[PDB]
Amino acid sequence: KLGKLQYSMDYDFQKGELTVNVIQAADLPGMDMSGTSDPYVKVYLMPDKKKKFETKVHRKTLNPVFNESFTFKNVPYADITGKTLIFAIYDFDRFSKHDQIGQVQVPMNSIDLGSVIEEWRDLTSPDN
Repeated sequence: KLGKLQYSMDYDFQKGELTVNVIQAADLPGMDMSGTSDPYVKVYLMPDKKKKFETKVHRKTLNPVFNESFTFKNVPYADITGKTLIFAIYDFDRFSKHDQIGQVQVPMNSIDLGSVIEEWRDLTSPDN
């Protein structure tokens, strides 16, 4: 039970731009020994991790409301179809490598890019 992420997506064919709205997460686990987390979301398209976005860090909350919008530029249709959108949720730490809470993967060929997509998705297990 890793929590849930709510997001929306809007693809503009004329401009070759993908807008991703990271809305909120709910029911995240407390990562440290006192049961708290400092979550933020990293968003990037794979295979090309040359452009990544990261939300602000929300201190000490398991139900952060991010309300942040990011726009991937220079993604014409021919290039975007083979990519996968990754939402990676991390627990911020001042001193050491940040632990990943979980992730959401959205293959771009598995959705309708002609509609505004808004949905909740369960987090799946982190890498490692």
